[PDB]
Amino acid sequence: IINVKTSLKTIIKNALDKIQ
Repeated sequence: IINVKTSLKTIIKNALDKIQ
């Protein structure tokens, strides 16, 4: 199992954090 999906959401979070 590869939890890559959540790591991709981490990119979304890191991306959002730049705005917020």
